[PDB]
Amino acid sequence: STMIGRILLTVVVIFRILIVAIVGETVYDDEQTMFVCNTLQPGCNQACYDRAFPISHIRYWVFQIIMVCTPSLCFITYSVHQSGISRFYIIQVVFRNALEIGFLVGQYFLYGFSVPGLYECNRYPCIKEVECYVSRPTEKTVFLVFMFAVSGICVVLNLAELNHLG
Amino acid sequence: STMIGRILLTVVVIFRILIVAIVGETVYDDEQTMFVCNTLQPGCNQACYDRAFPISHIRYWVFQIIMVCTPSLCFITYSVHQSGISRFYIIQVVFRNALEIGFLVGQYFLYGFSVPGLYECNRYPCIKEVECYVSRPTEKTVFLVFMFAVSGICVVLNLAELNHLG
Amino acid sequence: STMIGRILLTVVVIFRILIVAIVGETVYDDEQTMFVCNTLQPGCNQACYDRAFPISHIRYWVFQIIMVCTPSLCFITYSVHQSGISRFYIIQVVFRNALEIGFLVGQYFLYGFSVPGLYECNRYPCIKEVECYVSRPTEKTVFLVFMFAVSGICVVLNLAELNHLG
Amino acid sequence: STMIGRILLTVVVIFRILIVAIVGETVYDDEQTMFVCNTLQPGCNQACYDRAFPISHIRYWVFQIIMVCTPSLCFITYSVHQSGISRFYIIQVVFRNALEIGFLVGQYFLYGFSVPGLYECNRYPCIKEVECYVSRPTEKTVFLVFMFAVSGICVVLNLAELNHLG
Amino acid sequence: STMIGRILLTVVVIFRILIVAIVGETVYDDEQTMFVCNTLQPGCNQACYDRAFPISHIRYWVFQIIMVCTPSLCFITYSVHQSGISRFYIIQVVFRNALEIGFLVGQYFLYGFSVPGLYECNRYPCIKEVECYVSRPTEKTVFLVFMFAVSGICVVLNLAELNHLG
Amino acid sequence: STMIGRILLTVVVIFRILIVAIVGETVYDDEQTMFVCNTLQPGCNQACYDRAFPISHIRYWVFQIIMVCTPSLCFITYSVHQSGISRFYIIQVVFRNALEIGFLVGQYFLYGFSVPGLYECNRYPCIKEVECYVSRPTEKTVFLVFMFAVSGICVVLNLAELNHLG
Amino acid sequence: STMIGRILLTVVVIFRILIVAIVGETVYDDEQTMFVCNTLQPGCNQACYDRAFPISHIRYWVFQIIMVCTPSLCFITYSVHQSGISRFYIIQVVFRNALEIGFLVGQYFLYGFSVPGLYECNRYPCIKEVECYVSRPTEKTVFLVFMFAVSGICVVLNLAELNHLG
Amino acid sequence: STMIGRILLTVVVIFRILIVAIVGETVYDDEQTMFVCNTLQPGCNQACYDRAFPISHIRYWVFQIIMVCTPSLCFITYSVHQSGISRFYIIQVVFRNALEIGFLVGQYFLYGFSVPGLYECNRYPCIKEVECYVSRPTEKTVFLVFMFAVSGICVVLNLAELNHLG
Amino acid sequence: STMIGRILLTVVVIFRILIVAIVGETVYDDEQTMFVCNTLQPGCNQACYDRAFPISHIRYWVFQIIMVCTPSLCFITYSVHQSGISRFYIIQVVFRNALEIGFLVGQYFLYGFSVPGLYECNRYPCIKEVECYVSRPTEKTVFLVFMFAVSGICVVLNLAELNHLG
Amino acid sequence: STMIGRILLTVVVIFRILIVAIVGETVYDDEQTMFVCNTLQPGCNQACYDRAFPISHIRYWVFQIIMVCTPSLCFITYSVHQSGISRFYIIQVVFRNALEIGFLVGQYFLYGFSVPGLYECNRYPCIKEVECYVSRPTEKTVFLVFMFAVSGICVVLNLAELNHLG
Amino acid sequence: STMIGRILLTVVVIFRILIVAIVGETVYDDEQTMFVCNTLQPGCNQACYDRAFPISHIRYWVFQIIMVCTPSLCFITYSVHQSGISRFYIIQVVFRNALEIGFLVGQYFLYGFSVPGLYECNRYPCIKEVECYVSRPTEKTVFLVFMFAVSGICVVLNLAELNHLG
Amino acid sequence: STMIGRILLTVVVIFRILIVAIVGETVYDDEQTMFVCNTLQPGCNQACYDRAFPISHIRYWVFQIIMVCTPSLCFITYSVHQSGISRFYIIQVVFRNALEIGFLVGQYFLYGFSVPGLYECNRYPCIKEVECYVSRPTEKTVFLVFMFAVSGICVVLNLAELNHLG
Repeated sequence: STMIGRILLTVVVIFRILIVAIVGETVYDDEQTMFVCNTLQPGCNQACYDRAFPISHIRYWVFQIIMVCTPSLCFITYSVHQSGISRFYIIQVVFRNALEIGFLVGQYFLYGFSVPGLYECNRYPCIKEVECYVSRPTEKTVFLVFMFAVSGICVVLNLAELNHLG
Repeated sequence: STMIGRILLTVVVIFRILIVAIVGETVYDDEQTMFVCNTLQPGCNQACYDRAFPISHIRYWVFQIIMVCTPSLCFITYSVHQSGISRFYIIQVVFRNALEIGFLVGQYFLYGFSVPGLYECNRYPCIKEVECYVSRPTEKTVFLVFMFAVSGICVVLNLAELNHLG
Repeated sequence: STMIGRILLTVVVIFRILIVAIVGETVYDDEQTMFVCNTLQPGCNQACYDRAFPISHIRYWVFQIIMVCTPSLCFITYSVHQSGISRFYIIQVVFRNALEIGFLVGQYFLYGFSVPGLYECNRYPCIKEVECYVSRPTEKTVFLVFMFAVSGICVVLNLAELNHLG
Repeated sequence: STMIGRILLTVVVIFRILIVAIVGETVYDDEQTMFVCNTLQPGCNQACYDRAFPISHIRYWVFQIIMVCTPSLCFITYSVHQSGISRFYIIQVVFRNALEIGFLVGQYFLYGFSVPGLYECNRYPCIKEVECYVSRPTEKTVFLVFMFAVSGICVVLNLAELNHLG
Repeated sequence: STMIGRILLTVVVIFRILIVAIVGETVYDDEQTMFVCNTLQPGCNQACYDRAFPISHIRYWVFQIIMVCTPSLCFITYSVHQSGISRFYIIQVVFRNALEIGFLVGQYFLYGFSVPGLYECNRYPCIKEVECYVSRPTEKTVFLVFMFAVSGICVVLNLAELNHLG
Repeated sequence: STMIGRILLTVVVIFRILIVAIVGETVYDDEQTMFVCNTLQPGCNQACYDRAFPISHIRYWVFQIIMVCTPSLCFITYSVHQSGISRFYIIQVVFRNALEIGFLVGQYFLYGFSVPGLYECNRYPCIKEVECYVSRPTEKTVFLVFMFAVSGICVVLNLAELNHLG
Repeated sequence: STMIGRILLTVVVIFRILIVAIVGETVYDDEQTMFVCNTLQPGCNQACYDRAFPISHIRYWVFQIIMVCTPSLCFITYSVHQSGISRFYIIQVVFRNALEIGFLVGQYFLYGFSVPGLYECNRYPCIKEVECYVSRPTEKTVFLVFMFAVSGICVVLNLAELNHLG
Repeated sequence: STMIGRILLTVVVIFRILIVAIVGETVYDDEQTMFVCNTLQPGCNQACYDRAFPISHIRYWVFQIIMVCTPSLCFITYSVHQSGISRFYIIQVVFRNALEIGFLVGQYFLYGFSVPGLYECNRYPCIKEVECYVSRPTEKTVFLVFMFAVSGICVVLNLAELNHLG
Repeated sequence: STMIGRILLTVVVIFRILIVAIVGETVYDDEQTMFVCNTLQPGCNQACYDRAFPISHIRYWVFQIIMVCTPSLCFITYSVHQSGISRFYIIQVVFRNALEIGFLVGQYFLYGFSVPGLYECNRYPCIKEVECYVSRPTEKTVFLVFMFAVSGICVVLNLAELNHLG
Repeated sequence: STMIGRILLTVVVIFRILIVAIVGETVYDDEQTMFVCNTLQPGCNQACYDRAFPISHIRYWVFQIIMVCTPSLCFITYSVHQSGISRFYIIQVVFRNALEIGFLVGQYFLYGFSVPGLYECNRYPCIKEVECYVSRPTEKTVFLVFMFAVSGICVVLNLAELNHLG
Repeated sequence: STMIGRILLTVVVIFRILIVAIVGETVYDDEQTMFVCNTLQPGCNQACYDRAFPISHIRYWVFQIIMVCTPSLCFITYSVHQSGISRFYIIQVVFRNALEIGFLVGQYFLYGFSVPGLYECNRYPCIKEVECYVSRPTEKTVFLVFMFAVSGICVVLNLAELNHLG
Repeated sequence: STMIGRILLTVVVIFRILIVAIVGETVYDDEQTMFVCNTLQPGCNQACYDRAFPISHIRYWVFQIIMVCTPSLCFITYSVHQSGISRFYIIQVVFRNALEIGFLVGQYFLYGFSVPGLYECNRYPCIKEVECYVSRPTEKTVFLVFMFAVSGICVVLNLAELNHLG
C-alpha cells in the first residue's frame, strides 16, 4: 500500500514526461503559421494571436515539469556533497506538494477545459471586432483534458502519501 | 511451443516499434500543408481538416505503444526497489491483454480500413457543402492495414499465452 | 571459399544499410513539393502524384531492410534466453533466402528499371488527360539500378551458400 | 547556513541552463519571418528589424552562460595538470562575481523590462517614419523578467558567500 | 619515411571525412529552390536543372568515401572472426589504390574544374534555347578544387607506399 | 607564468570552439533567403549575392578551426603508434603558429572589420548598377570583431610561448 | 376625352423611350464584370451568370420598343407610296394592342417583380451547389417596377381607346 | 417684373440641364470600381455598396429633369394637334409646381446635405460590422449643395409666379 | 397583294438594320476577354478562341447587310447620272435575290443553330485536348435563330415577288 | 479701337472654349487610376487623393465658362420674347465683368501656379505622414499658366471696354 | 459599256469606304493587349510587337483612302473658285491611277497575303530567340485578301477607263 | 501659278487636319499604360514618363492647328460684322506666316526626328539610373517625319505667296 504509492508516482512521472517529450512539440509546430483572421489590416494577425494565446500550453507544461523536479536534484546533490535528514525529507516533500497544487490551480484558471475554434479580437490596430479561426481545436482539447487528469492523479497520490506520513 | 511465444512477441514488439519510429513521422509531415479545398471562404480549410482527421493516426499509435509498455516498467521498478510475485505477474499480463484488446477495438471503430481521397465538409464557416481532397490516400491505407495486422497477431499471441497459462 | 562468403555478405549488408541511411532520405525530400502538372483544376496534383508513386522507393527499401533482419534477432534472443540448433539455423537461413527472393521479385515488378520524366494522368478530378513533370529522374534511376545490383549480389551469395550447405 | 548556499547556487545554475537550452531556441524561431512593417519600400523590413533588435536575447544569454563558466574550467584543468590554491580560489570567485554583476548591469541597460508591440522606424531607405509590429511581445516580456529574477538571485547568493568569506 | 606515410594518410582521411561531414550538406541545401530560369513554360525548371546536375557533388563524394573504406571493414571483420594474411593485405591495398585512381579519373571527367554561372538549356518542354542561372558558383568551384587536391595527395601517398612495398 | 599560458590557450581554444559551434549556424541560417535587391531582372539576386559574399564567414572559421588542430592529431596518433620527440614538438608548434598567423592575415584581408548594409552590384545580367540590402549587419559585425579579438589573443599567447622557449 | 387619350399615349411613349435611352445602357454596364461566385473552379462564373440572366432586361425592353412601333412605320410608308384606310387603321390598332399585351404578359412571366441578391447555382462544371452574389439589386428592382407601371398605363390607355372606338 | 420671371426660369432650366449633361456622368464614372472595404469575405463589397447608395444621385436628377418637362410636351402636342386654354395653362402650371416641390422634399429626405467618407456596413454576408471608404466625398457634397440651391431658386420663382397670377 | 410586298420588304429591312445596329455590338463586346480555358500553357487561349470563332457573327451580318444594298445604290446613281430600264430592274432584282439566297445558305453552313457552352481545343501549342468555356451561349443562340427567321422571311418575300413578276 | 475690342473678345472666347473642349478632357482621364501612394493601408489612396485635388481643374473651368455666358442667353431670350435697353446692357456688362474678376481671383487663390509632383498626406486612416506621387505635373502646370494668361487677357479687355463706356 | 464603268467605280469606292469605316476599328481594338510572349524579361513584349507590326493595317488603309481622294477635292475646289479643263481632268486621272498602283504594290510588298499565328522575336532586350503568339490571325487574313481584291478591281477599272480614253 | 497656290494650300490644310483628326488619337491611346521601367521603386514610372514626354505630340499639333487658323476666324467675323481691307489682309498673312515658322522651329527643337526605344531615367525617387522601354517607336517616328514634311511644304508655299505679293 504505502510502498506501492512511490512506484506508482514514479511510473506516472516517467509516463507524463515521455508523453510531453514525444507528442508535445510536433503538435504545436504550426500554431502561428496556420492562424488566420478575416481582415486586410496589416499586423492584425500578430496582435490577435498574441491576445489569443499569451503563453502556449507546451511552455507552461515544460516549466512545470522542470520545476517539480528541483527537490530531487537538491537532495541528490546534498547527498553527494555529504560523502536533519528527516527534516530535509519532510521539507522537500511538502514543498513539492505545494508547488504541484499551485501549478494545477494556475493551469485550471489559465486555460480552462476547451479551446474554441472561433475567437473575437478587438485590439489595436484591428478595426472594431474581427473573427479569427484557430487550428486543431479538438486535438488540443483532448491533450488538455489528458494532462489535467494526469496532474490530478499525481496530486491525489502525493496528498495520500502526505496524509499517511502525518 | 510455450517458450517460443515469448520470443515471437518480443520480436514483433521490437519490429512494430522500429517501423513506427522510422516510417511513422515523415509520411505524415505535410498532412495539413497539402490539404486543399475547393472554396474561397477564409478559414474553411482549418475546420474541414479538423473534421476530417480529429486525431491523427501517428498520435494514436504512439500513445498505444507507450501505454502497452507501462506494466513492464512497473515490474522492473518494483524488482529494482525490492533489492506475491506470481499474483503481480498474472495481474500485469491480464491488464496488458485487456488494454491491447480495448485499443484494437477503439482503432477499428475510429478509422476503419480506408482513407478516401475525397471528403464532404459542411461545417461553419463553409457555406453549404464543399469537397476537399486528401493527400497520400494509398500509402496511408497500406500503413493502416499493416498496423492492424500486426496488432491482430500480437493479440492472438497474447490470448494463446493466457490460455496456455490457464 | 565458403568461409569468405559470410564475411562478404556481412560487409555488403553493412554497406547497403549505410548507403540507404546516408543518401536515402534527403534525395527524396522534395518529391511532392516540386511535382507540378499543367492544369488549373484544384486537387489535380494530389491525385496525379498519388497515381504516379503509390509507395515511394525509400519506404519499400527500409521495410525490406528491416524485414530481412528479423531472423538474426530471433536467433540472438533465443540464444540469450537459452543461457535442434541445426534445424533452427537451416530454417532461419531458408526463410531469409525466400523472403529476399520474394522482395526482389516484387521490387522488379513494381518499379522496373526507369523513372520517366513525363507522366500522363487521367484520374478524377483532372479533366481528360493531363501531363505531369517528375523531379530528379536521372538520380532516381541510378539509385534504382544500384540497389537492384546490390540485391542481386546478395541473392547470389545466399544461393551459393545454400547450395554449398545442401 | 553558508554550506547550503553552494548547493542552492549549483541547483539554480543547472535550472537556468536547462531552461535556456530547452525553452529558448524555438521561441525565437520566427523573429524575422513574422516581423512586418506598414510600407511598400523594398528593404525597409531589414533596416527596421536591425534597428529594433541589434543583438537578440538568446545570443546574449548563451554568451553570458558560457562566459560565467570559464573559471570552473580553468580551475579543473589546473588541478588536473598539477596532479597559492587559496589565492587562486579567491581570485576565481571574485572574477566570477564581477563578471556576473557586469553582465547583469549590461542586460538591464540594453533591453530593460518590456518589449513593446509597436515600434517607430525612421532609418534609410524607409521614407520618414513608419510603424512596425512585433511578434510575441508578452511571452518575450515574461521570459525577460524570469531571467532577470534568476540572475538577481544568483548575484545575491554570490554576494552573500563573498561577504561570509571576506 | 615509410612509417610516416601511414600516419599522414590516416590524418588526411580523417580530415577529408570531417570536412565533407561538416561543410558538405548545408552548402548544397538550396540547390534546386534557388535555381531559376528565364521562361514561363511550366516544367522547364525541372528538366533544365536535371540536365545541369545529373548527380550532385555531395552524392558522388559520399559514395566514394564509403567505397574506399570497404577494405578496412573486410580486414577488421575477418580478424574478429578469426579469433595468407600477407596475401589479403596486398590484395586489399591494390584494390584500394585502383578504386581511388578510378574514382579520381571519373570525377575529373564528370565535373571538371569549374561551375559556370550561366547555363544553356534546350530540352523538352522548353521551347528553343533558354538561359538559366546557377546559385553559389564560386564556393562550389573552391570546394571542387579543394577536394581534387586532397584526392590527388591521397593518390600520391598511396602510390608511393605501393612502390615502396614492391 | 609560462605554465599558466598553456592552460589559458587550451581554455581559449575550447571557448572559441564552443562559441562557433553554438552561435554559429543560427545567425547565418537565412543569409540568402532575406537578401533582396531593387530590380526586376530575373537572376540578379544570385549574381549580386555571390559577388557580395564569395565565401561565408562560417565556412572560413570552421576550416580554420579544423586546420589548426591537425598537429595535435598527428602528435597523438604518432605517440599511440610508437607504443626526436623534442624536434617533433618544436616543428609542430612552429607550424601551428605559422598557420594561425597566415589565417589571421587572410581573414583581415578578406572581410575587414565591417559589413555595410547597402551594397552596389553591377554584374551581369543586372543592367547598369543596382543597390542591394544586407540582412543583420550589426550582429555580423560584432561577431567579426569578437572572433578577430579571440584570434589575436591566441596568436599573442603562442608568440609569447615561442619566445619563452627560444 | 377621346382626343386627349392619343396625346397622353404619345407623351408616355416619348417619355418611356427617353428613359430607356438615357438611364438604360450605363446602369447595366458592369453586369458581368462585378458578378462573382464563391468557388475556385474555372468557368463556374460564366455558367452561373448565364443561368441567372438568360436575356438581360435591356435587350427585352429595346426589342419590345422597336416591335411596338412597326405599325406606325407600315402606315407611314403605305401613305407615302399611295401618293380600306379605315380597315388598315383598325387592323394596325388591334395588332399593336395584342402585341403589347402579349409582351407585358411575357415580361411578367420572365422576370417577375424582384432581383434577389443571392442566387444558387448548380450547373456544370460547378461542383454541387454554390452561392453567387448579384450587383445592384435595388436599382434594378426599382427600374423593373417603373417599367411595369408604364407598360400597364399604356395598355390601359390602348384598351380604353379600343373600347371607345367599338 | 412679372415678365422677367419667365425669362429667369427658362435660363435657369437651361443652365441646370447643361450642368447635369456636361459634369454629371464622368464624375460618377468610377463609383463602384474605387469603392473598397476592409475585409476578405467575397461579395461584401457588392452588398455594402448597395446599402450605401440605393439610387445614385445622377439617376434621381435625370428622372426629375425629365419629369418636370412633361407639361411642356403635353401643351406643345395639344397645340399642334388643335391646328379651356386658360384652364389647361393653370392646371399644367399647378401640376409642375407640385411635382417640383415634391421632388425637392424627396431629395432632401433621401440624401441630405453631406456624403461622409467612412461608412459602417453590417449586412450579409459581411461578418459583424465593417468599415468602407467612399471615393470623392468633397466634390459630391459640393455638387449636392449646388443642385439643392438651383432647385430652391426654381421653386421660389415658380411660387412667386403662382402668387402673382392668383 | 403585289404592291404590299414591297412595303413589307422595306419595313423588314429597316427593322433588321435597326436591330443589328442597336443590339448587335455591345452583346459581343467581351467575346475574348471572358473566354477562358483550363490550362496553364501561355498562348493556348488565343489559338483555342481563334479555332472556336473564325469570323464572328456580327462581322458576317454587317457584311451581308452592306452587300445586299449595293443594287439600290447602283440604280440610284445610274438614275442621277442619266438626268433598257426594265432590263436593269430585272437584272438587279435577280442579282439581289441570288446574293441573299447564297448568303443565307453560307450562314446556315457556317454556324448552324446553336452555340455550345463547352468546346474541345486540340491545336498547337495546347497540349493534347483541353476544354474551354464560352460566354453567353443562350443569348447568342436566340439572336442566331431570330436572324435566321428574319432572313428566311425576306427570302420568301423576294421569291414571291419574283414569281409574281415572272 | 473701341469697336475692335468686341471682335477680339469674341475671338478669344471662341479660342478658349475650343481649347478647353478639345484638349481638356483627355489630359485628365487617368487622374485617379495612376495616383499611387507609398503605403499598404487600405483606403489611404482615396483620402490622400481627395485631400490633394478637392475640385479638379476641368470642373472649375467648365463651370466658369458656362457661368460667364449666362448674360448673353438672358439678353437673347429677352430680345426674342420682346418681338430700359441701355439699363439692361449696362447691368449685364457690369455683372459679367464682376463675375469674371471674381472667378479669376478664386482660381488664383485655389490652385496657384504649380502642381508639385510629391505630396504629403496625413489624413485618416493613413498612419502618420505618407508621400504620394502625382501624374503628369508638367503638362498640368503648362495648362494652368495658359488658362491664367487667357483669363487675364479677357479681364483686361473687359476692363478697358468698361472704362471706355464710362 | 464605258459609261457604266464610272458608276461601278463610284459604287466600289463607297462600298470600300463603308467597310473600312464600319468593320475596321473594332477588329483591331486589342492588338497589343492580347499580344503575349513566352518569356519573363520586362520590355520584351514592346520590342517584339513593334518588330512584328511596324505600321498596322488600319493606318495604312486609312491613309491610302484619304490620299486617293485628293484629286477630287482639288477639282471641286478649283471649279467652285472659278465660278485647260480637259488637261486638268487628264492630269488628275493619271495621277490618281499612278498613286493607286503605287499604293497597291507597296501594300503587296509590305504585308503579303498571310498573318502567321507564331512569330520569332530576337531583338533586344529579349535573350536569344523567343516565340510570340498573335491574336486573331484568320480574320485578319480574310480582311487582307478582301481589301486586296477590292483594290485590284479598282485598279482594273481605272486602267480600262484610261485605255478607253487613250 | 499664283492662283493655284491658294488651292494647294487649302487642300494641304484640309488633308493635314483630317489626318490629325483620324489617325491622331488612336495611336497615342496607351502611351502611359504600356510604358514600363525595370525597377521596383513605387512612383518611378510616373516621374520617368513625365521626364520622357513633357508634352505629348498630339497636344502640340492640335494647339498649332488651332492657333494657325485664328486669322481666318478674325477675318470672317470682321466681314460678317461689317455687313483698310488690304492692310488687314497683309497683316493677317504676315502673322500667319510668322506663327507657322515659329511653331515649326519650336517643333524641330523640341522632339527632333526620332523616338528612341530605350531611355535612361535618373530622377527622384528612382535610385541611381534606370532603363525604361517606350511603346510604338517606329510608328511615332514615321508620323513625326510625315508631319514635319507637311509643315515644311506649307511654309514653302506661304513664303512663295508672300514673295509673289511683295
